[PDB]
Amino acid sequence: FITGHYWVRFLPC
Amino acid sequence: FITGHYWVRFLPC
Amino acid sequence: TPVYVGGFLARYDQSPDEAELLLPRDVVEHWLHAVALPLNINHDDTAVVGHVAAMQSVRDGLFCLGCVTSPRFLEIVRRASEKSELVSRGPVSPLQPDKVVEFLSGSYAGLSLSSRRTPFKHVALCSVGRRRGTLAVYGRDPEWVTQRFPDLTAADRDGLRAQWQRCGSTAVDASGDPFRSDSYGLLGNSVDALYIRERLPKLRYDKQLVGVTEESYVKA
Amino acid sequence: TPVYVGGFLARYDQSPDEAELLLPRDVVEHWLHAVALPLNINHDDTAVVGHVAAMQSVRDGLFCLGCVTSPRFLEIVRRASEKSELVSRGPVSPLQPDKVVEFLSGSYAGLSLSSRRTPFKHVALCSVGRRRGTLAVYGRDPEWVTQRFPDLTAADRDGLRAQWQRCGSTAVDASGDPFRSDSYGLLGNSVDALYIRERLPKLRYDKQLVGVTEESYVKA
Repeated sequence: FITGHYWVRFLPC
Repeated sequence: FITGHYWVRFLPC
Repeated sequence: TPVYVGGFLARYDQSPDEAELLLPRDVVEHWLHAVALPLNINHDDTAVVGHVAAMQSVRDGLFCLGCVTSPRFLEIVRRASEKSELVSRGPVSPLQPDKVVEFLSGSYAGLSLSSRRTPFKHVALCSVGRRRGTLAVYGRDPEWVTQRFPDLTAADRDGLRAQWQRCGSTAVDASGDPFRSDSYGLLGNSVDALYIRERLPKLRYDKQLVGVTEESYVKA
Repeated sequence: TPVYVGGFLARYDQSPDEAELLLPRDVVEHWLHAVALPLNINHDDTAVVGHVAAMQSVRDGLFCLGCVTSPRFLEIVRRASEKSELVSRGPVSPLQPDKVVEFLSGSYAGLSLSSRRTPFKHVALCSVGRRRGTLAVYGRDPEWVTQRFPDLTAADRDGLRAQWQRCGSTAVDASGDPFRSDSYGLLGNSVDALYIRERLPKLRYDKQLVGVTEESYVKA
């Protein structure tokens, strides 16, 4: 996953 | 009292 | 009371620096065709504060309307709100002081989607979004927060209204509290927010772009 | 362990916009002639985290070296530090990760004196000082934090060392914990820190001025 965040950018999938 | 703060500027004396 | 939150998760008229953050109208709309996303704080699985009540692809972007329900979270916000010098100063005329809404407005001013590349995972409240135009607008009335955004058509609002007015399962006769974090976490999150370079111009940029200049609780 | 904090409370080579914040060498030095000041968080009487261990009028300003002692406060900082993405990224080579020091370094980057116009009341840790040059430098060793500031002479350091090495009352055989606040307060304080316009250039300004460019935990 891609986020629109500054710190938590990617996210496991 | 005068502080070097942005939010709490004056202080009772 | 719960608190409602409105804002864009992406904007069609904004081109991100990081090309990975592209999210066009074709892609967003096909994804909305393909049971309600969680609302968390800074993408922490343990910081779910509610759910996305509505999603609508409008002229300018993917707009959403989340609902902040957690008693555990809203109680943290309540206790913290009474210890903010910003919250003490109040909101613009003619709005009533609302310490809870004002604190969230200040603290979690941004929206951040978590998506693929099912395609949408969840939405995070955060200090600022990395995609521009993603200002979070809080308030008690969902009809009211949706009315903060002047460029939404009445066609757009109807589609949104449909979703947040739709009755959930009549089966369970309670409202669960998803929040599995604490004030220590929210405190931990706060440092990071301080180190996002030029947060306030980014927020100012978002504000005028989406025309939130119309009485609001927005602190930027 | 306690954490030590060094930095200027005022600077003689800096002229404030607000003229009320003037604090010249004549005045500072006469005041130091006229039992140890409390260290609090954002000037909250209930957020005393320790005491000012030393004060020295040096070439460029009023320098002080405070001591953060509170187990209740340092325990809040500990739990919060394990929930910061900034703290997770670490410090510059060759320093050891120190989650507690790093969090304070990020969160309370400024110093703020509370003074008249006895003349000094207390010192507050805060996100940024309103007087420029007031960068807070944290660390475990007080000899080490004092060495972060390269323009302090060995004459200056001796005067400082004298004060923090001086033994307190031999009478009470415990160390009291002054902290009478909570993480909710510290969370409440955090919003305000977000709304100080251009905090990070102010902090960058302070850093190079006082020459903290020499391995440090400073996050700005």
